[PDB]
Amino acid sequence: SNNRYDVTEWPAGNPAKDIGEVINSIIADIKARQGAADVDDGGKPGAVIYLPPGDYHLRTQVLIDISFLRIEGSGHGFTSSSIRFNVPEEEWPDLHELWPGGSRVIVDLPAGDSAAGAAFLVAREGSPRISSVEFSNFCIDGLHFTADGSGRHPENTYANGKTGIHVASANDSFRVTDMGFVYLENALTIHKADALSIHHNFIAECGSCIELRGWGQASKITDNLVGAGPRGHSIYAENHGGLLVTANNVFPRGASSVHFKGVTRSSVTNNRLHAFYPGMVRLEENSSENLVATNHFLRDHEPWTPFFGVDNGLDDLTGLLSISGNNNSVIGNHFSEVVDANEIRPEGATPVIIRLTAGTGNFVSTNHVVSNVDTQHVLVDPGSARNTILDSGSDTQVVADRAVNAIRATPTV
Amino acid sequence: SNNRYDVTEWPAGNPAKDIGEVINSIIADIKARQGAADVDDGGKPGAVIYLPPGDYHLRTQVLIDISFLRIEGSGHGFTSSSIRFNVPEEEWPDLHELWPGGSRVIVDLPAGDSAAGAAFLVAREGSPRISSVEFSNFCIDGLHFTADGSGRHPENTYANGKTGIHVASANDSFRVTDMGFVYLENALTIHKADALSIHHNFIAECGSCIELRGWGQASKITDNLVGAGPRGHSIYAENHGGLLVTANNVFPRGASSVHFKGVTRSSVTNNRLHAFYPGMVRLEENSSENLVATNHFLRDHEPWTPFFGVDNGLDDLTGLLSISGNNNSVIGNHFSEVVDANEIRPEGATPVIIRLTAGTGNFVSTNHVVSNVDTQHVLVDPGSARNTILDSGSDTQVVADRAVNAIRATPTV
Amino acid sequence: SNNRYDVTEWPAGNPAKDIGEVINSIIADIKARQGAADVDDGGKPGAVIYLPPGDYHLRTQVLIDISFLRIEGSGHGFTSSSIRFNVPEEEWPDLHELWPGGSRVIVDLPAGDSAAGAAFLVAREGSPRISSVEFSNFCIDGLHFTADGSGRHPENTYANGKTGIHVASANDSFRVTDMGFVYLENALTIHKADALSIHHNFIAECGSCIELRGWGQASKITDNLVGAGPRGHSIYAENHGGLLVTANNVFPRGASSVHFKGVTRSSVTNNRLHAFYPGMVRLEENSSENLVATNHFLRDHEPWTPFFGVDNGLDDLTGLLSISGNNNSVIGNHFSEVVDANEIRPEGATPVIIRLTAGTGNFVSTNHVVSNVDTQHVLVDPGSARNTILDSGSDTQVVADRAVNAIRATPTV
Repeated sequence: SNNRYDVTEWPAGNPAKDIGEVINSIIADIKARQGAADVDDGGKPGAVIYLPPGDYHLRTQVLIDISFLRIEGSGHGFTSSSIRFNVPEEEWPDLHELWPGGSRVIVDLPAGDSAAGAAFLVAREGSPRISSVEFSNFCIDGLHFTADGSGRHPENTYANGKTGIHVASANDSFRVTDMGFVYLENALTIHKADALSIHHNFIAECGSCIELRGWGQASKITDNLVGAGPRGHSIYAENHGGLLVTANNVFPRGASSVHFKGVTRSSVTNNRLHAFYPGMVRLEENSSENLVATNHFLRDHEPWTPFFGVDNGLDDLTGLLSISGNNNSVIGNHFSEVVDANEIRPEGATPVIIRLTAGTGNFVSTNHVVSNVDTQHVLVDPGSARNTILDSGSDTQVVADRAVNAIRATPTV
Repeated sequence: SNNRYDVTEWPAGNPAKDIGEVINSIIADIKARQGAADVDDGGKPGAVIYLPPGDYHLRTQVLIDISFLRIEGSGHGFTSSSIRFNVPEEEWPDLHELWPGGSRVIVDLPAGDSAAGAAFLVAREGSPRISSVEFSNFCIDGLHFTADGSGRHPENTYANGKTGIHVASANDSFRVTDMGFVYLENALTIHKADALSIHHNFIAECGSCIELRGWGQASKITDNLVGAGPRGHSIYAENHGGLLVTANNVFPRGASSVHFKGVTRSSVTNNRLHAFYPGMVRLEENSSENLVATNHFLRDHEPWTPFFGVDNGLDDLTGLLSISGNNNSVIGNHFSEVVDANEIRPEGATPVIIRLTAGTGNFVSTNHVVSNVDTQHVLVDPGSARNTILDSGSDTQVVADRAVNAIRATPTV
Repeated sequence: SNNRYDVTEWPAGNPAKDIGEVINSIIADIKARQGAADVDDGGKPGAVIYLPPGDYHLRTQVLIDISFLRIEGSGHGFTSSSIRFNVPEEEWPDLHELWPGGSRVIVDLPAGDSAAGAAFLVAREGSPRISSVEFSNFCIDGLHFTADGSGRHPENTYANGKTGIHVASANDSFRVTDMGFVYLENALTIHKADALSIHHNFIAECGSCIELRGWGQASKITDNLVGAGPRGHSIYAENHGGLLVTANNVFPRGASSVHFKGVTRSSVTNNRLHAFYPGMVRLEENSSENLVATNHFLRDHEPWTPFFGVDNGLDDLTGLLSISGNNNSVIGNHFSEVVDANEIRPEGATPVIIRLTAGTGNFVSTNHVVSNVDTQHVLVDPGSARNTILDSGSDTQVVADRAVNAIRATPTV
């Protein structure tokens, strides 16, 4: 009636047993009360669904097909289930707690069609685009990872077929803020996103964290703490224009930190990025006219012994930043590269920092590499030409055909 | 009594009919209970006014003249009324919804003295400065644009004399966060602002979005999604010092993206800016000692046919970034310029990217322009001198008097 | 029972008299109900404690030793007690208000062991790290500063032995957001912080604002408004790796704006920084491999007469940015330096902007200084060598041994 709901004060269902059913029942009530689209200049204002702190099992997928639905909690509730599951089991009764908390949605769905494994599915076809759905300040917990045939401990596979929030349909002005996501194969997957804001979340110990799929425009991913798994994405986007990725602190152990396919006229600037593997920032498949500026890159070795010898399958010639596209701008970045000579792959290679594999007119200027071994600060493959490379390394450190690229060596000594 | 109010649980008035009267009545109650300024080290702590999701007509301006008032909702509620009003009317009954939603304040005021058309007016004279008023997570909707004599469709004029929030008086530590503003001639106009934060709002389809007027200090405009109209401002400030404009995604179709008059010692950095017209970033009237860094600029052509041939009246010689002032710093920006040779104005002109019209000592370094036609990457008018221009174009691309400016051409080939 | 508490609806104690006792009593209730760590895949989800707007005296320290506790209010409640206490006392009855407001915690504790003076202490030993505690949108007010033997007015000393929030123990995924802190000797002191976010706070008129002590990793300090006192820190961190400090607007009058000791592989970029003293950004004691990029620095003279002739004890040879460490990256910064020749200390010195006191391999490029007098844009002490200094000043403006540093002078005339 006033469009405000509390999942613990809804007469149908029990949010401890199946919060999915409770929230779907609330959505049915909202639709039943908000049937008319144009009464007194309104009629479908949406609603807010509140999750007090608590442990809520979700056994039924929530389907969101209305605009202006806010689902909110009172705690992102993150704790490192990765650490706990790797603590010897005999010690567990002495730990102060074992599980995540906050306003906690435990995803008890089977694997899927990865969409069928999503705790929250936002889907609606026809017009207009579903708009201004808000997810705020709650926890989504996939609980366990499971055996995947790799022979790794089940809890270290980053595999369970669960998604936190999956948006399947064209959307406008969505927000995901202050969330906690933990132990999900995919935290947050949003297709066809316009003017989306993913802001100030904690998205960690998920196989993949943020994936923007299909296409999108004018969106932003800001002020997030992000940590993925070795076969997955930390931040991924495809066929986006005008995307802004800034003020994120991305820590291990994603396959990459930022991965673009067909992303144009976007900006990946002023992020702190830390990886245990090469291929931290990948601009692929005609990723063009992007600004990659004033980021702090750190690549070093996994120190945590349960994941020692786990990697993303990419060798040190890959580059920390790899670009396949035209007319990008790579300006003012810092690269710390820490590798041991005896584990450089392939054997005896000179690791590369910035690699230009294809495209023309890439402008690379004023980048500082600090490395414990010799590196190729910039490697321009013969398939990329007419690039401009300034103050990003000495002549030895910039491997490039001087006949078809403009190179200025950083002054030395 | 506990200083928490809900507009749907206030005995006087009806928030569906006139939420303005309801909120003014609440403000009167707060003042009546909080009369003494110094009882037990306190006495005027303010209050919070909650707007549940719903459609609320405002027929009376809300006057806020107390410090520490928070007005909060549960949904920014944006949908594109611009798209809807341009969809053929016969199809409207098949649309899933027609209007914005969330915690929605429908501004049913007549035009004004633009202040008289504001849904919320913050005004108080005397001392100290009104402080720490907070606007959070609600929607302000001006409902319709109206005929303005231009012969454009009424809904495409961006003209109705309505303002969302107008702050007339000197203020300190104000916040506007998580808001939605739609279909207002002016979304948000704040005069005399100290240490203001305008953060993570969605401010779109308004004639002008953010205007900081009169003067101010130490303020910031961060993480906003902003889109204005062709005669208005996206982000505007005058006589501000120490302003930080960062992490915004500004999309069309403002006259400009960022417009400064007499703004000094401020920073416009790490924004994504997209316009359909020249004059995207304007530093005017002694705008000096500002940093304009690592922004992504895109200028291209309006693709949406209802606005085809609508422009901001400025030609391609204007520049994407135009500077009239001293000692600014323009560093690490990316400029994508997309124009068709046959529509360049004036006929046969070479479009300019960065223009220095007046002032001395401007430092312009390491800027990358990508353009489908030849451009003047930097044009230094004779009225601007003693500038330093580095790695922002070849010699041909930097039009400047070498006798009185320090120029280093980007190395070529 | 639903884990949601309101301090004005708790039967034990009176939050006006001692909110500390009320909140401790709530914490005891949470622990009593949440005793089991593993019941139905949960058991200790934590809770949320709500503070409506009001004036609450705290006479007992709150001890937080549970994970996933959120303490939230409805107003940051800042007003300038500094201005008020310096307004002649006869005029106070004509001021509209005298005190801060919002959801206000008045810290009525004696001085301490500074931890004993903290309104909120977060402490817990053993495993795992206390996690995902959230502080949101309330005000913490230390009420008065006191005589410190300096002979300054008591209210201008920035000394009272009070701390707002003190985190003593190893912590993960903490958040401090939307807070107001005022008139505390230390606003916010967090030891041993992993993946912490201090975001969008107003932390002003405190002796020191933000201190990250002991060690930490992967944390961020973003979008804050910060102003400290002349013997204290605005933003301080020690032994942190992977720290991101961005989008902050730091205004006077801290001893410094950003101070690092033993901080590595971190980023201080895209902040607006204003000081009345030298030594604005200090990288000390092996602060290495940090990016300091696209910041706007302003150093000028204190204009406010109650603090005229108060300073941080550092002379103009200190530098605005001082670096003692290896392999840092200083890129794209703007420095406005405003000093009067007659007050330069020591007499007749040429003030320095960037100083390299020790370490090797620092990369300093494309920095713009604007100064009303001649300055040493970069001073490389003999104890720092093998640095690279590009486009940060003419030859005269870069004081450095050319035999052991790579220098390119900014082109002139």
